[PDB]
Amino acid sequence: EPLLDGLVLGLVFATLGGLFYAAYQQYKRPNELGG
Amino acid sequence: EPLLDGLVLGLVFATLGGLFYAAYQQYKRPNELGG
Amino acid sequence: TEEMLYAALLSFGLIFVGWGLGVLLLKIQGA
Amino acid sequence: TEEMLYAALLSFGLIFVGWGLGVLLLKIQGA
Amino acid sequence: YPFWAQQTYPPTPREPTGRIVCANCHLAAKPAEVEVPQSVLPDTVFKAVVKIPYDTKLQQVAADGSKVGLNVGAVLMLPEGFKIAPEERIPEELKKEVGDVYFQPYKEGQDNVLLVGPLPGEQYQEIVFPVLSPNPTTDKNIHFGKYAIHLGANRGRGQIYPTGEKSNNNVFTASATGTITKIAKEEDEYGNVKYQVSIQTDSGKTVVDTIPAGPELIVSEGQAVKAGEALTNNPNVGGFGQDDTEIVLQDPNRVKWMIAFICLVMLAQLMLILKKKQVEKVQAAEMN
Amino acid sequence: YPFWAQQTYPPTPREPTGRIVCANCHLAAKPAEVEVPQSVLPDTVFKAVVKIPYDTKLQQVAADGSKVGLNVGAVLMLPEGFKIAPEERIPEELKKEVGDVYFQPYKEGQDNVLLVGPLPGEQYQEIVFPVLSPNPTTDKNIHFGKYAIHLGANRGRGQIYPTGEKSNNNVFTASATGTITKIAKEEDEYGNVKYQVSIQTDSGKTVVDTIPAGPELIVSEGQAVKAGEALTNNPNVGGFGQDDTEIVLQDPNRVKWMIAFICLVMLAQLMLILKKKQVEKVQAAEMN
Amino acid sequence: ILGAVFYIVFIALFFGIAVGIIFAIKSI
Amino acid sequence: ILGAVFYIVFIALFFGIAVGIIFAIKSI
Amino acid sequence: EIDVLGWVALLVVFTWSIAMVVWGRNGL
Amino acid sequence: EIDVLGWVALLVVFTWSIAMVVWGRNGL
Amino acid sequence: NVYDWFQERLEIQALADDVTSKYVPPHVNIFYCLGGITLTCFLIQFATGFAMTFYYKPTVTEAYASVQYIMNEVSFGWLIRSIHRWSASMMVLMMILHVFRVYLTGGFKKPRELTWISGVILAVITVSFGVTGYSLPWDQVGYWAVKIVSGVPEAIPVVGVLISDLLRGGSSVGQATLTRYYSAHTFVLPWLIAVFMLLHFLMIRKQGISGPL
Amino acid sequence: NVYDWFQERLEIQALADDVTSKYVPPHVNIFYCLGGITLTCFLIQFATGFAMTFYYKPTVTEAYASVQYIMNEVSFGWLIRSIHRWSASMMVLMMILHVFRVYLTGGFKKPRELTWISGVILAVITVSFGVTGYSLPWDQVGYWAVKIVSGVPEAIPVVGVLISDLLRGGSSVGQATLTRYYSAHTFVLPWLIAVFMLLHFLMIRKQGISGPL
Amino acid sequence: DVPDMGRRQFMNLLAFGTVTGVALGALYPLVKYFIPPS
Amino acid sequence: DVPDMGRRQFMNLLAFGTVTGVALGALYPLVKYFIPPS
Amino acid sequence: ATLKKPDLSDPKLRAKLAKGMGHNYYGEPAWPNDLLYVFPVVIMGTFACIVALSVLDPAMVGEPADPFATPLEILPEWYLYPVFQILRSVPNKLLGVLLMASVPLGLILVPFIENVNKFQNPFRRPVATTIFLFGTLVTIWLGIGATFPLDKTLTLGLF
Amino acid sequence: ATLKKPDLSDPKLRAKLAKGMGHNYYGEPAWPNDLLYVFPVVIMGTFACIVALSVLDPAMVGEPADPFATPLEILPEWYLYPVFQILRSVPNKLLGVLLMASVPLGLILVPFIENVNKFQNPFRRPVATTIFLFGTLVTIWLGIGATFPLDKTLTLGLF
Ligand code: HEM
Ligand code: HEM
Ligand code: HEM
Ligand code: HEM
Ligand code: HEM
Ligand code: HEM
Ligand code: HEM
Ligand code: HEM
Ligand SMILES: CCCCCCCCCCCCCCC
Repeated sequence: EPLLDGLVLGLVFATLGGLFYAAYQQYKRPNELGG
Repeated sequence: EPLLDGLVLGLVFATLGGLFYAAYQQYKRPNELGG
Repeated sequence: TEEMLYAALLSFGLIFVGWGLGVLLLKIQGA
Repeated sequence: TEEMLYAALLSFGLIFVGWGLGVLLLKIQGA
Repeated sequence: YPFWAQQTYPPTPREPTGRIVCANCHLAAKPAEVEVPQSVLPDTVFKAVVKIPYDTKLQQVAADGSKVGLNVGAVLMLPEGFKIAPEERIPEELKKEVGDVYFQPYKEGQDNVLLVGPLPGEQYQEIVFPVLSPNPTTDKNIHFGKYAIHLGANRGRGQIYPTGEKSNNNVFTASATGTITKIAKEEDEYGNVKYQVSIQTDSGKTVVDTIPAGPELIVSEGQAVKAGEALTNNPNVGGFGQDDTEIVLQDPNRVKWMIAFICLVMLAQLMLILKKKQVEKVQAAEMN
Repeated sequence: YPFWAQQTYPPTPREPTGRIVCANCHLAAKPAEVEVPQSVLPDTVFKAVVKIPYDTKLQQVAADGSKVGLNVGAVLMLPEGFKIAPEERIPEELKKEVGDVYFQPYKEGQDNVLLVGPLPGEQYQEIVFPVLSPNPTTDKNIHFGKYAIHLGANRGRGQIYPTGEKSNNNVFTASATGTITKIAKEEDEYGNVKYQVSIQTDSGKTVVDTIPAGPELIVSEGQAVKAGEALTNNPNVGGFGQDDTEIVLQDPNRVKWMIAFICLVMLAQLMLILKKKQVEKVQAAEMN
Repeated sequence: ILGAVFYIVFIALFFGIAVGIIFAIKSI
Repeated sequence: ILGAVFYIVFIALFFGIAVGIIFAIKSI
Repeated sequence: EIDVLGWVALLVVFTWSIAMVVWGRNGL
Repeated sequence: EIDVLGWVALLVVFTWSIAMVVWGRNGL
Repeated sequence: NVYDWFQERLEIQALADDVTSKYVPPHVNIFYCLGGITLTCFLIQFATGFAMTFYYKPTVTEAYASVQYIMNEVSFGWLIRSIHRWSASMMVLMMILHVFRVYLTGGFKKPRELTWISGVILAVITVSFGVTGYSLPWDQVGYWAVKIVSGVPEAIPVVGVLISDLLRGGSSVGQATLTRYYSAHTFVLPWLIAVFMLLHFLMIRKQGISGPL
Repeated sequence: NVYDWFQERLEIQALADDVTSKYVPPHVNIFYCLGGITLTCFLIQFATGFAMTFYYKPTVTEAYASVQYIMNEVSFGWLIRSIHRWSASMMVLMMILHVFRVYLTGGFKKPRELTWISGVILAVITVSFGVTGYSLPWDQVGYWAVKIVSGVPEAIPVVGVLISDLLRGGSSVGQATLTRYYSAHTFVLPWLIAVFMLLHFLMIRKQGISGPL
Repeated sequence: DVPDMGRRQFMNLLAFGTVTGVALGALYPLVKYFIPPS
Repeated sequence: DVPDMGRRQFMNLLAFGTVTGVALGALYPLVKYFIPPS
Repeated sequence: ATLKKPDLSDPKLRAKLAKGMGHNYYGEPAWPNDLLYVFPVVIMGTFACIVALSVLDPAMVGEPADPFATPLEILPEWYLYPVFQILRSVPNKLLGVLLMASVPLGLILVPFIENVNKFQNPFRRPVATTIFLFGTLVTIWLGIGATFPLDKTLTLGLF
Repeated sequence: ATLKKPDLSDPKLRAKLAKGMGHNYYGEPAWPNDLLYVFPVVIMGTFACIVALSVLDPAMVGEPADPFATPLEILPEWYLYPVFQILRSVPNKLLGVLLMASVPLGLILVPFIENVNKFQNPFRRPVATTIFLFGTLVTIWLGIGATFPLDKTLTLGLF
């Protein structure tokens, strides 16, 4: 199932990127009680 | 299964008797908050 | 219809034996 | 290994399309 | 007879419905019972009591038409591995209780299914089977457990012969419809007694229902009552009967281990209650 | 050749492991590919492209020993119901794309399994199969769904003949162990060229390994290197290859209903979000 | 290419429906 | 009859064990 | 006649259970 | 070429879901 | 320390506090065990039931032989199946006695009628367990029992045949029936009885026991 | 009035009060859905899983044909099995992404390590679902996959062969294996995953979400 | 200015109506599945 | 007069020991069941 | 005997008592007295009895299924005797089905019917008790009836 | 945007915040905003995507099982590629089994190992993050490796 594997890799990389982006976004501008 | 049927009837009658006995016992001498 | 009789009489009867026994132990200890 | 590529590029790419779209609606309503 | 079952039904006496082929000729229905111990240890002789009760002072129609008593017969299907106990392994009183019974297997290599009879119906109101239980230890095709036993018992003469023709122990009926005119008994000295009953008119007709002698009569003269009218009365006073039961081929180790477990349980229960009693004290020393 | 597979293996080209009997003689291993649409509607002509790539400017050893090019051949197993499209149902460009291919079924009543070749290896680096999909509506033995396709493609001459004897397109080896003494080519004008290689000593010995002409040589004189020593070099430059794929015989109703459902879902989602937006207002009018 | 066009028209359609409904509900 | 005897001896045994253990624990 | 003891066991657990439950909670 | 529309559908739901989730909760 | 470890996070003490805050009033006699004994029988069914799924084969050619195999070849299989046969009857019996105790103590009246209803449902579920289980051996009795019960719904005029056809998976009894029945006996009923027991117990633990008499 | 009817007895308002007392903090982004999406995939598996128990036959002679029968003859069966095949992969994928979100947000640190552990267990259970499910069709892939995985435990020196013999129900792979695997796939794993999901969710609902970054 | 009581139920109906639509749409094939083939 | 700390643990051990006995006794046959026949 | 009386000075308890609850706030402590020391006795007792029954009276294995042979003497389990007696005796099948459905559905109505009265003790409600005993008697009667042949199934071979 | 701030004047909340909790006491209201209006979108979205995938790319039916014919090209599902690559490459079988068991067991130790640090943001913990990314890379690497032949499985057909 190539489609599956493509979905896996795509969603994995996208998710990881999104998570690190979400982390960085809070890193620069800490929300209230940020920490 | 005759044994089963015997057990059924025996336990049924015994249980019913016991329940009515338990009811009557409280009927004559009401416990605290009896009612 | 012999096993049924035994089963009935005993299942009905031995309850009172166990009961009386319990009461007997209760009396023996003195509650 | 062609279906896999499509699946990868699109599954990875259309997320940003949906995202941008959502942001676009947010901007359109004015939050 | 029990052997006519072998003749007409070689493979087995029991039909897939569990009806027992005996009923195909003994059309009446009288009670029958089979009694055996609830459990038996392996390699043990025990009693299997068949009961075929009927009014002892009640006679039936003989083949010739006389009034003779009635014999009993039965087929008994025991679980695989069970068989009649060797004459040497049967104790005295049991051996005496059994009698001159000729237990006959249903066919070669089927010693668990046993035919019996004809036996005298007055002395054998009940029939004792001396049976030896199998042993799972020496026979690996036998296992401990619960198994069924099937009885097919009978008393009195049957109504149908193996050839197909009927007998003189059941009701007879008319043919079609027409005036009856005759009541005779054109008996030979070679053959026995008969009874003549004619038919006529309605559509020509001149047929006669010659019937055997033995049953009664409730028809006099000049009638025409369809086809199936009971004109002979039912002389039967016996009948076939079935009864099934269960027996447990029990392993003693199985039992004694159980007993041990139960004892352990009771011990544990007792200790728990004692502990509660111990706690009842501690709690009572903290009331007020 | 593809027909020697029929000859040697009548029932099917594919073995229970999925190896394809073609490999039993073409012992080399070169890549092979099969391309088809991901989905096809019933009763539709479509393209199935086989690919059997190899260095075009690379020649092989001929039967006589010469240096000729190489042809391609292949077996293609399609799902049940699939077959070559009738010449009338094939469009112009496709028909042109296919070429002078002689699609040959594996046996009577097996039109889904198709043999191909030998075809010119320079022009048919890839082989187009014009295939017509089945129709579950008219054939109740066919169902919509996903199905496998099996390719077995090859280029170059094989190493073993149907009779069993080897060919002049593979390595040869020694017999046992002993001094080699001769390098000649006792060629007839009736038969072709050979090569003599002797053995001796160690235990008498006077055996000769007469081998065909075609391969190279990396052995000069006077040696004894076990049995299995590569002395001929490998002249093969082709090889067999397999590839499997999947195709969906798709029902359009199945798709359009799905589309409808999706649209409904999106509508519902939208309405829910709108409702939330409506609530966002009501909640904002109760802050302070 | 075709699927891309279809994709654009599809999302554009539902986007239009969204922006439509919001203003339809808002300004009424 | 036999089972009744066994029953009596069984319950009597465990009853005795109970009354035994209670006093054994109590008076120690 | 271990079978008899076998049944007696069942009877004795049935009895003893009620007995211990009763004695336990000053039963009824 | 309904199949193409078929896949486009999958893509469009995948996109639209993220879009609506995002717009819904002022997404991220 | 472990208690501190758990208490720091999940406030474990909250549980122990709740368990020890509960008291049992004087009017609670032995018959109040019947509910908890009905449960005890079910847990046995769950254990022995589960076990038999490791050897039983729900096919018209495999079932009967598999039951035999459990009885004759599997270690203690005879004991497992015997327990499963007995404890089922016992469960139903103890449930009936439980119902007696409930009714003749008026514990079903307000505000505990939902408990009663969930109880009735539970009873129907248990009888369903029994009926479906009865036919799994695919012996004569089981087959002819299923063949009888499956046909009853046909009496309903509008949707009887549909219901029956759903029950037996067709117009007649066969493999489909055994399949559906096995699914019902080993998947559906366990989850249903679980849910309704959960609701039963939650409501009971919520409201506590009914008053004295 | 119904609300009053229920409120009088079960204090229904207690629920609504608890649900509306909860708030979701600003740092909770879309990736916090992944857990709830992993669940959504499981509920689909439960539905479609259950459905296939009404036609699937766990026997070496019946299985493959029954799968075919679901695909070719049963109404929408192809859709049910397709959903069941896809949503399983999706469950595992969404679980992995859930783990990513958990780790890269430090939600596993004190006091939520039991949730993490129960999560790991859940993952092992889900992989078990996958593996056991994979072989039920009893096609070539499934059989040879089971034949490979079943033999792995043999490497353990003292109790490997026992474990393997328990897994396949014997020294080789055959009907016993399929039986045990089907039991595992349709009975054991559902109850286990249920329990551990219950614990997971209870602990999460107890402690709430981890803090911001 | 502010949405009254009636306008809320409209959006409720609009949303949960469509959701119900999707529920039934999804639930319909599952019912046909359980009815056995003829 | 009054049972000290040590005397409680004795009854605990006595009771729960036997109960454990019964648990193992009951649990033992179930393990042999799951090990397949040779 | 280890006993805590009801704290009638606590409005929270009185509020429950008025609602027909709070009955688990007084008496002996549930833990450890009952839960830890008595419940196990009941469990082990139950298990012990079932095990003993299983050993002494193990399960049987009937004959394999024959779809072409209808058995003589074919019954369900005991708890379905009453329902079974109804279904075969009542000529109108739909009537019988309704009568069957009447059992669980009727039972569901019991609480709402007897909410008229607040009493719990059977002696303080003799109508319901009479109807209950009657029901039980009819139930057992039908149950036994199920075993007899259809001829003497209702009359029970008496009148 | 519908937002409730943390009530830092409430000791009960502060006590939770100190314990690393109370984070569900502030923000937008969970009900109805998220639970009633957004969760369904996610559910329907998921179901929709799975349905679309199921329709467009339905499940296949392989060939029946042959215990006398070992397949060429035999793999598990993707999520077992990494484990599969380990088990076939590592010569010592027990080592491989341990390495397999190391995955879930090691993961169970993660929380206790990283309790040293209190931080949550990956950027405030670069060692762990580095090790995590490394792990992920090795995982995907092994995963892809599983598909290649044993010859080029580790080298991945590169070096
Ligand atoms: C299979 C078990 C059977 C048993 C135990 C049995 C028993 C008996 C007995 C005890 C008698 C003699 C009774 C007396 O003289 O008062 C008898 C006679 C008779 N039996 Fe059977 N029977 C069996 C099967 C059959 C079969 C298979 C047939 C016919 C196919 C049959 C038909 C008859 C007839 C016609 C007579 C009397 C014939 C005569 O008196 O000339 N019975 N049977
Ligand atoms: C089943 C699929 C097969 C395919 C597609 C195939 C393909 C081919 C092709 C294309 C050639 C000619 C190549 C060239 O001239 O350069 C060839 C020749 C040859 N094949 Fe096959 N083959 C197959 C099976 C077999 C089988 C079953 C055998 C033997 C049993 C075999 C043995 C040979 C040999 C010995 C030659 C060359 C003989 C000569 O040149 O005198 N191949 N094959
Ligand atoms: C598997 C079936 C059932 C189980 C396991 C079960 C279990 C229980 C348990 C453990 C209790 C706690 C109190 C006690 O045991 O006395 C209880 C109470 C109760 N049960 Fe059941 N039960 C079942 C079926 C039923 C049925 C069939 C009914 C009614 C038809 C019912 C109605 C009730 C009611 C009304 C109470 C509370 C009564 C009170 O508060 O005094 N249950 N049940
Ligand atoms: C998780 C719960 C249960 C599971 C997994 C389960 C499983 C099974 C299995 C695999 C069989 C086939 C073995 C056989 O025929 O003996 C079976 C049979 C049976 N089940 Fe269960 N069971 C469960 C609960 C119950 C309950 C609660 C009852 C009744 C209250 C019940 C009643 C029966 C009966 C009567 C049989 C056949 C009896 C016989 O074979 O003699 N089961 N069960
Ligand atoms: C002497 C033994 C028993 C007595 C006196 C008894 C009686 C009771 C009583 C009075 C309640 C009401 C609970 C409350 O007010 O909070 C109850 C509930 C319950 N009991 Fe029992 N029962 C006994 C045995 C058992 C056993 C052996 C079990 C399980 C093995 C059990 C399980 C339950 C369950 C699950 C409930 C649900 C209601 C709740 O949790 O409060 N019971 N029982
Ligand atoms: C079927 C498998 C699983 C399901 C259905 C599931 C479900 C959930 C759900 C619904 C949440 C609520 C928060 C959220 O979604 O972000 C959650 C939180 C959490 N999960 Fe899982 N999960 C699964 C597996 C796992 C795994 C494999 C791990 C770790 C390896 C894990 C560890 C955690 C932790 C630590 C939290 C709380 C984190 C925080 O409070 O910030 N779970 N899970
Ligand atoms: C209550 C829960 C479940 C039940 C009752 C269930 C039931 C079934 C049944 C009856 C089959 C056989 C049909 C077939 O081979 O397609 C099956 C196959 C399968 N199951 Fe499940 N299942 C459940 C959950 C799961 C989960 C959670 C997963 C993975 C996360 C899963 C993965 C699979 C796979 C991969 C197959 C075979 C795939 C195929 O046939 O192509 N199942 N399941
Ligand atoms: C925008 C969508 C979602 C978000 C933002 C989200 C996020 C969260 C958060 C922050 C929690 C922590 C709960 C708490 O602090 O009390 C949680 C828990 C949980 N969520 Fe989700 N999730 C989403 C989707 C879903 C879906 C679709 C489901 C089910 C269909 C679901 C089911 C659960 C469950 C079962 C828990 C267990 C913990 C609890 O009940 O508090 N979630 N999720
Ligand atoms: C009288 C019991 C009939 C049981 C029928 C089982 C049918 C199989 C599907 C399970 C449905 C169970 C519903 C019980 C309410």
